[PDB]
Amino acid sequence: ELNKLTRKIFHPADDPLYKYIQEDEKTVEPEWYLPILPMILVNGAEGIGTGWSTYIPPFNPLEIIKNIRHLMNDEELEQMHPWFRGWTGTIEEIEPLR
Amino acid sequence: GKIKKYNSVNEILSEFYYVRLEYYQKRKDHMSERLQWEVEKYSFQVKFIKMIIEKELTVTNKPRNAIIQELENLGFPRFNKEGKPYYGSEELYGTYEYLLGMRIWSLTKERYQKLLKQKQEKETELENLLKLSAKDIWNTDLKAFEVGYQEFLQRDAEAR
Amino acid sequence: KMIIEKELTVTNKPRNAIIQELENLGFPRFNKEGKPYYGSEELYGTYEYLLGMRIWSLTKER
Amino acid sequence: NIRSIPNVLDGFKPGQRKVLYGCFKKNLKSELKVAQLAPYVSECTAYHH
Amino acid sequence: NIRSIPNVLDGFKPGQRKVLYGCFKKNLKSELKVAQLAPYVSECTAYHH
DNA sequence: CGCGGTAGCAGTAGG
DNA sequence: GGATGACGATT
DNA sequence: CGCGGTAGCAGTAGG
DNA sequence: GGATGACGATT
Repeated sequence: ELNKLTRKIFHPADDPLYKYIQEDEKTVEPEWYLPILPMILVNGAEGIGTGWSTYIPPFNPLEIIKNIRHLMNDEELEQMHPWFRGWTGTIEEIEPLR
Repeated sequence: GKIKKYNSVNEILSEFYYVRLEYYQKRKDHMSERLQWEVEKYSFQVKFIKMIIEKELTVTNKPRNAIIQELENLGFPRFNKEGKPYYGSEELYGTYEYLLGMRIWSLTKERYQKLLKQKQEKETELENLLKLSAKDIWNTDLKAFEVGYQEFLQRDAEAR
Repeated sequence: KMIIEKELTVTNKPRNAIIQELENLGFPRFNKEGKPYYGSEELYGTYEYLLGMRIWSLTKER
Repeated sequence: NIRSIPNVLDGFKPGQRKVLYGCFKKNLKSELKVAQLAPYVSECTAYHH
Repeated sequence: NIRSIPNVLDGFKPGQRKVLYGCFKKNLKSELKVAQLAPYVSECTAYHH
């Protein structure tokens, strides 16, 4: 089912805004949804295609919101690091992007 | 929709941020328009029940054509399925369905009062909305998501 | 018909006072299935089949 | 590339997005089994796979 | 016996009958793929298999 | 009830 | 220093 | 894209 | 004269 938190991230009010793809003489899902915070950084992704590949690690939502506030206030962003839910390990940066 | 390789996390975050902001302004604007449309709809429904109560307008008998004429000669605008009005005089032009369509119930004082209340409330909404910037609304959504997120973490830790 | 001949008025008159009139004129109630009731909830049916009807009905054509 | 690589803005691959759009079309506040939700979404999102 | 042997009157095993009942609930005058109809029927006929 | 095959990319690990 | 495998949406 | 395992009965076919 | 398999809804 839907997590009670889902409709808090993808606000219903924005639904009318998105451009809905027209497929098979019938309307289908939008090109993209626009959550109140980037989700691609919350969950990340993995994918293999043709010519291009992709891996993006998860990040702590709180950090993301902090930086969103920073931008909202014309403030310098903090640098973020991979974060996993309920994970009890340690992560150390070795080189930018590593 | 142009495949792109990001060199930093904050680049991603930013390119999201801006579009989002724009769509918060956009969102507010749309909600505004829609709301105004609603207020007009309600208002004219009220003018319609009222004009029927005061006996200034009679629908009993009088073939629908002759009624339509009266309606558009009283200034009543038409309304399409979306909710957009028409005052120019099919989906393009809208119909009077928003006023002959309403359940006979409406014509009872109680339903009338409920209608009024709904109108007032709609206007209140409109006013509250126009009194907010994009960043404001965005912020509200954010804090709501903060509460919801805390609860979420609680639940997730609870089930593991 | 009773509304056209002006024998019955629904304009204003709080729904209770209307119901009373209806059941005092002999009008039976109707539940969701379509079964009537003349005894005077799903068991007893409502007057929805008559106040529910679209204002359209009140035009000679309807 | 389209079906494997997500869009920067929501972080969705078209499948996922179809799933969620489907869950929004329907009132998914009450659960149902996956083997039904999948076909449902597929139907109301023009999913040819 | 119930799920394998049909009833003399319509000649249906409960699965089949659930399928048809489902096709009656919905307006199946316009086609849809099997992989969707099956889950649909299952959902609206309390099919636990 | 359950198992298996293939594409496509980037980087890590194993010998 | 070349090979094999993980990851994931689709056949 | 696809393959495989098992129950349960009545009767037919294969060595 | 005993064994194997077909059929079908379900694991």
